Amino acid sequence: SPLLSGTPPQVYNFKRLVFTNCNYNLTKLLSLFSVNDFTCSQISPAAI
Amino acid sequence: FTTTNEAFQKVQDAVNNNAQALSKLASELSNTFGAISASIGDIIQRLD
Repeated sequence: SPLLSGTPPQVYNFKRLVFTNCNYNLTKLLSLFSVNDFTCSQISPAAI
Repeated sequence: FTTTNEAFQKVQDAVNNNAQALSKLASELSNTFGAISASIGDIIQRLD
């Protein structure tokens, strides 16, 4: 939820969100954007 | 037929040798020979 407000910060000042206990539905987020480049290393793009 | 009986102890030793032979086979399936997991189905759904 905090991702969807305000002016997102520039690259060198990237904010962070650490989730150590929760249940995540990522496609429930990526549906809200128009994904353009999904590139992943050390785990498959579908495996995340 | 008790603990002082040597022949009975030998019978039990033979049974225990059989059991140990089976147990060594059954025990190496949990070994992870320098991998990320011992289950093949787990590493399959996590890497490329």
